[PDB]
Amino acid sequence: SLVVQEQGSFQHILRLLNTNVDGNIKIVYALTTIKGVGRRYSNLVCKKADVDLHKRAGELTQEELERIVQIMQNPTHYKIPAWFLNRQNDITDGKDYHTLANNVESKLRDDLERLKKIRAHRGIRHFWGLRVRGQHTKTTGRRRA
Amino acid sequence: AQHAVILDQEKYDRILKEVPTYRYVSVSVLVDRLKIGGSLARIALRHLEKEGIIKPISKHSKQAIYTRAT
Amino acid sequence: PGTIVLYAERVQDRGLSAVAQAESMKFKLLNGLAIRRAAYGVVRYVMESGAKGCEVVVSGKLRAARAKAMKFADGFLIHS
Amino acid sequence: AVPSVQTFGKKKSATAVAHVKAGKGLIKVNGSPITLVEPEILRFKVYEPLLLVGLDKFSNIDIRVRVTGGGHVSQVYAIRQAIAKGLVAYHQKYVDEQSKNELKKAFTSYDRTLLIADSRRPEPKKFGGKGARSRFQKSYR
Amino acid sequence: VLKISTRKTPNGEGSKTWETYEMRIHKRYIDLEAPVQIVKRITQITIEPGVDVEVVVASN
Amino acid sequence: GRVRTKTVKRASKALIERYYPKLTLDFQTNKRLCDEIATIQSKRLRNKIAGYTTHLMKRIQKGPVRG
Amino acid sequence: TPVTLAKVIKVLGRTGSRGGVTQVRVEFLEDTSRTIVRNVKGPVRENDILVLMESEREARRLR
Amino acid sequence: PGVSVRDVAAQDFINAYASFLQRQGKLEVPGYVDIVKTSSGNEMPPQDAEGWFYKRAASVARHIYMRKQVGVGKLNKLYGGAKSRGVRPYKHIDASGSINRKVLQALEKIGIVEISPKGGRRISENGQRDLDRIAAQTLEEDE
Amino acid sequence: GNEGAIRDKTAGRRNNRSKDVTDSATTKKSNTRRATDRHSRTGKTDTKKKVNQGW
Amino acid sequence: FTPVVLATPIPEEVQQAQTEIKLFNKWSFEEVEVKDASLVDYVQVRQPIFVAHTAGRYANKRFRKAQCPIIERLTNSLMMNGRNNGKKLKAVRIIKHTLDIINVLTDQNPIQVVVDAITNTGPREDTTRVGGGGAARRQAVDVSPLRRVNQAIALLTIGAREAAFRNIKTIAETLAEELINAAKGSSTSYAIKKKDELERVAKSNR
RNA sequence: UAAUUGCGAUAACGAACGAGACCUUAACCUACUAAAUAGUGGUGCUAGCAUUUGCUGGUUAUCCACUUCUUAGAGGGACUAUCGGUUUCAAGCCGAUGGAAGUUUGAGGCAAUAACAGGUCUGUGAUGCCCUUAGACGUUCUGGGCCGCACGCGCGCUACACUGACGGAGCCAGCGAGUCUAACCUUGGCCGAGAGGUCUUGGUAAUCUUGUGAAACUCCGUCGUGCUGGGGAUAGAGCAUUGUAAUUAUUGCUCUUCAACGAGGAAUUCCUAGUAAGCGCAAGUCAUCAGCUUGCGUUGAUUACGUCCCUGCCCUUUGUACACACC
Ligand SMILES: [Mg+2]
Ligand SMILES: [Mg+2]
Ligand SMILES: [Mg+2]
Ligand SMILES: [Mg+2]
Ligand SMILES: [Mg+2]
Ligand SMILES: [Mg+2]
Ligand SMILES: [Mg+2]
Ligand SMILES: [Mg+2]
Ligand SMILES: [Mg+2]
Ligand SMILES: [Mg+2]
Ligand SMILES: [Mg+2]
Ligand SMILES: [Mg+2]
Ligand SMILES: [Mg+2]
Ligand SMILES: [Mg+2]
Ligand SMILES: [Mg+2]
Ligand SMILES: [Mg+2]
Ligand SMILES: [Mg+2]
Ligand SMILES: [Mg+2]
Ligand SMILES: [Mg+2]
Ligand SMILES: [Mg+2]
Ligand SMILES: [Mg+2]
Ligand SMILES: [Mg+2]
Ligand SMILES: [Mg+2]
Ligand SMILES: [Mg+2]
Ligand SMILES: [Mg+2]
Ligand SMILES: [Mg+2]
Ligand SMILES: [Mg+2]
Ligand SMILES: [Mg+2]
Ligand SMILES: [Mg+2]
Ligand SMILES: [Mg+2]
Ligand SMILES: [Mg+2]
Ligand SMILES: [Mg+2]
Ligand SMILES: [Mg+2]
Repeated sequence: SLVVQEQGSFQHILRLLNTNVDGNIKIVYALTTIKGVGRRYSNLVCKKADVDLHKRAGELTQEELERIVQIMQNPTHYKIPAWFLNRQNDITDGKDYHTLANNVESKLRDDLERLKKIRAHRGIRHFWGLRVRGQHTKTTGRRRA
Repeated sequence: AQHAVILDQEKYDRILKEVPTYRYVSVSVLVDRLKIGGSLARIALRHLEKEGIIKPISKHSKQAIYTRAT
Repeated sequence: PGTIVLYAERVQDRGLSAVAQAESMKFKLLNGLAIRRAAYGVVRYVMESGAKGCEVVVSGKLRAARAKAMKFADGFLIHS
Repeated sequence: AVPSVQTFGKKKSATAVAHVKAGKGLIKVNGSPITLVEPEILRFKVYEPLLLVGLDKFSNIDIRVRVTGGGHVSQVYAIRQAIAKGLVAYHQKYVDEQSKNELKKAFTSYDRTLLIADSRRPEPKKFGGKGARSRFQKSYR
Repeated sequence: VLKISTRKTPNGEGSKTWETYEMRIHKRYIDLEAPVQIVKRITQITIEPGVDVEVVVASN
Repeated sequence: GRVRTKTVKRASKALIERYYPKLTLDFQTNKRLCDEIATIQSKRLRNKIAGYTTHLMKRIQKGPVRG
Repeated sequence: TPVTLAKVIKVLGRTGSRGGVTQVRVEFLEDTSRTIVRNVKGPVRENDILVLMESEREARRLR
Repeated sequence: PGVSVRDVAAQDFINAYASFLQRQGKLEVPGYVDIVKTSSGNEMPPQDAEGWFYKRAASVARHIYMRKQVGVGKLNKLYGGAKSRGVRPYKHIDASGSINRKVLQALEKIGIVEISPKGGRRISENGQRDLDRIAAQTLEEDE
Repeated sequence: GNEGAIRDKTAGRRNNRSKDVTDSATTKKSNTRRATDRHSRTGKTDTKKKVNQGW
Repeated sequence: FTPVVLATPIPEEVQQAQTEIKLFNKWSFEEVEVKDASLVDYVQVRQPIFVAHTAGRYANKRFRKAQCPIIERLTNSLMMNGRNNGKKLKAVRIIKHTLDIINVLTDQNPIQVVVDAITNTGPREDTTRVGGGGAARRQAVDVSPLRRVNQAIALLTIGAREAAFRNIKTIAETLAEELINAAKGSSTSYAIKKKDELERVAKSNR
């Protein structure tokens, strides 16, 4: 690309969505150390934010970071498809969320709880510390808990 | 993490005054000179060829190779 | 009807006919013969019908509980 | 009708046919120049005959080749074989014997089979292993 | 060539031996320009057990 | 291992025994001979025979051979 | 250091329990007219050249 | 001398034509570009981000020039590769028919290819024209 | 029913994990009988007359 | 060299070196000699070659392996460790690169340097596990030339690969490093070490 | 010698089963007979680029000729040929040249005598005897189960990356198979991010799917040694396909979650040339489901060409109180 320069400008390590993000990684991937931002999500969000992915987490204006967040937590508004999203069709309000960061933990809790509370086999199965997607349990996973 | 991902002006000048005697320069050599990781070191490869020192004698992905200018 | 037709047809000497000679043993034994008489006879008759050689095996069980087999060959055969 | 021969070349299952006629000196493969080819590392393998026998040689002749079958390396060996075989087939009907035999000489000498087809071929797998010789795996008990 | 590939055993025991049968199917065609008489003659006869003879017509 | 079976060696014996003039340390013609002069059922076996009878001749030429 | 070169002149056979060793008579080069028997480690034919590391000493059997 | 594209090596051609279609500004880029993948058999989207639709455009075009006719199916089969089914063996998989079909419709509206009889898409005569032209251009940089 | 199954402690994984494993888990083939294979148990025997009548 | 051309034309350096000398990727086969008597006969060099690829029938007979051009033997031995089995195009290119690299450092026909690290790595003598009774001593043996070349190639590429594993230096670079350190023997190469040690124990047990 | 395959020795001589021969498939035929269900050259109709001829296509018949390539009938071909080393100058073995081919030409099919309480009564309307036979052990219908999970063992798939992953682009196989009283193989057109949908279509097939444009692979980029962009287990949400039925999730897709695994102890499998290994495909099963098999082609090595050390087995000699034969 090009031999670059800058000064004190870029500060290593920076904190968004209640987590931490290393500088000196290629930004797209920096965003990944947040919960709920697989490489795709990050990629598209960054493209939508109008950022140079060739940049590290390193550079990036404060502004830029702000936009990045805004879109990250309002995908549907900044035309991101919705099949791109980890939580479409809630199951109560039925909206589509892309649940992020410290909140995806909650949402997992929530769902598992709903299953348990309703006595559904999947729930019981979870509660029992077993595999739920129907795999044979004779042979695999014995290192286990 | 362990370093060489930016440019620290002193580093740039370092690159300009350290790259003769390097009969061999490549992605690997630049890293080995305790600096630039294979991202920005590739840029260094493109940009010493901006004009000067490095003489392109081999071609591609993975392998690059240059020699001191004459 | 009539788009299919059957004809019988005597066979030129049943003597070189594995299938005929098997059925013949079946009948000899079933018609209450002896064992060696039946077999040796079939064989001597196949031979007599001008064969190069022939062999009759009887396997299974006769009269005693335990099973047995018997080869009854004459003439010449090739196997491979 | 001008002077012209056809030949072919064969490595594994690939086969490469050559049409070698009187021309102003082309050397094309399927429909591109023999300079393209790529495999690329292997490129010289197909130049190989021309340089073994002097680049001139092809000035009274047009050359075209088309390979189907085999795979990438497979096709390179076939096309080169077809080309050298070609050139010799042509000196045999139009030029004189001594010339042809001088060409067979310089190919056959250095060689890489150029005139003669490699007989190596697949051996069939047999039940009890993923390969032909490879047997599966046993534990005893 | 029609291959059928089966275990030899009727059960399961024994090293797993496989066996493979074939029925070879040979097909041919001869194109002929003639009148009705010769086709009918030639094709009612030339009859043969095992050989499947089919006569078509036309150009479509 | 290329060792000739009985039937082959036996046949070379008998042929050389009874057709030594005709036959000639050349396989190519001893072959054709074998065709015209004896009755075999496979090309292969006939060749094998000729080639061995050719060998046997080729060495009789320089002193006798037992059998 | 004193290298000594010897030419294989005769292949004797395989020794060693496993049988991968080969006994050979070699005529050394810098002054023939003298033969020694060594034991190989690789595949060997008539006229190859061994570097006897030590010039005088020779073996026979091998279990 | 006279020219075709067959006289020009794959890459520098298709990149020449990439840069061209790019420059041009006439095209059609669906819009879902950048937000899209190229095949279910893939992990990440293309790295060319702005562009690559031009890259595939070029590629597709040259592929159609070099033969009679081709459809969306054949391109999906072409542009597709191995998908890691994770921990279970790899299997070839076809690429997306949208990307391709849309690409065809694009080059067609730009008159560089045309619905063929027989089926599929035949290179346009004006496609012949323009492709032979930039081919020539690419050998001209090399002079 | 399902209320039962989730409410039942003495169930689920942790509980098993904490139990010792029996030794017949890590057992061996068994075999039982083989050097009797040639030794007929029927205790019956045939007899030269019956065999000679048969064969 | 007298240029010539026809319809579809043939590039300059191409025509040039092609018809003239019969040299490598583009390195000299003339000159280039085997600095250890013996080993000649088991290190090829002439007939000369364009690239180290060949539909070679070098196996079907006990010794004809010898006749295969050395450089191609090296590249061959490159293409192993399961993942890489087959994959000769990979290997070949790795060699072209390697030779360019080696050339950069200290000149020499790099194919001459290769020839040297091969000469300089085969164990002049070694050992085998003779019985002699349960507690098996070790009978010193003098090893064949063929085994010496073989094992030299084996060692060189192994060490080069093991080095190259899990670091930024690329196969051709570390292969060239091993080649160079070995060509004029310097106990900083995995190869030279292993040779020196084999012969250390082989002395130690005679 | 692969071989009781041969030579030779010889109270033996000369033979037959089995090995070999035979058969099938892979290799070679500018020799034979041919082909719009295979293709080549010429010609017309015609596109583009150069223009000086030229170069690259279109056109199941616009005609003419051909059989190199493809098809399959008939032949021919090789007999370890020629020469030379070696051997009791025997059968043979080795090297060189020639050769499509010289390891039984490569690979299979067939395959004697005898043995086993090997497996199969759960393939059979093969079958003895025993059991059972209307509150059935006959049969069918609904629903569950063979998948259940502290854990021991086997075959496997995918990995630990830089001879790499990702992304463009290049772009090449062979063996198969497909719908009648039916819904099978499916091109093409549109719609759809995808999976898929929808309208038409060719094929009972060298004719159509299909040149099955397969994957490894090649090239130009991105990443840069960081459990990393290696790896993709586990899990959440949504969308479709087969099916009367998908919950314990048939399968397919999208987003998200991102485990162990940093080359694997003692041990142990397989393998000698287009082989090993890598790589995909078709066929079987099949409504739907291949991480399995059976075949297939693509890319294509390193190392022996030896021995009896381990193991296994055959053979002599020898002992036997065994012969239902060391169970
Ligand atoms: Mg993430
Ligand atoms: Mg027989
Ligand atoms: Mg295979
Ligand atoms: Mg593809
Ligand atoms: Mg691709
Ligand atoms: Mg045998
Ligand atoms: Mg003119
Ligand atoms: Mg004109
Ligand atoms: Mg023909
Ligand atoms: Mg030869
Ligand atoms: Mg055969
Ligand atoms: Mg049964
Ligand atoms: Mg019963
Ligand atoms: Mg059944
Ligand atoms: Mg029956
Ligand atoms: Mg019952
Ligand atoms: Mg089961
Ligand atoms: Mg087990
Ligand atoms: Mg098994
Ligand atoms: Mg790729
Ligand atoms: Mg949609
Ligand atoms: Mg129809
Ligand atoms: Mg095909
Ligand atoms: Mg790690
Ligand atoms: Mg991945
Ligand atoms: Mg279910
Ligand atoms: Mg269950
Ligand atoms: Mg990761
Ligand atoms: Mg390992
Ligand atoms: Mg199922
Ligand atoms: Mg299937
Ligand atoms: Mg199964
Ligand atoms: Mg006694």
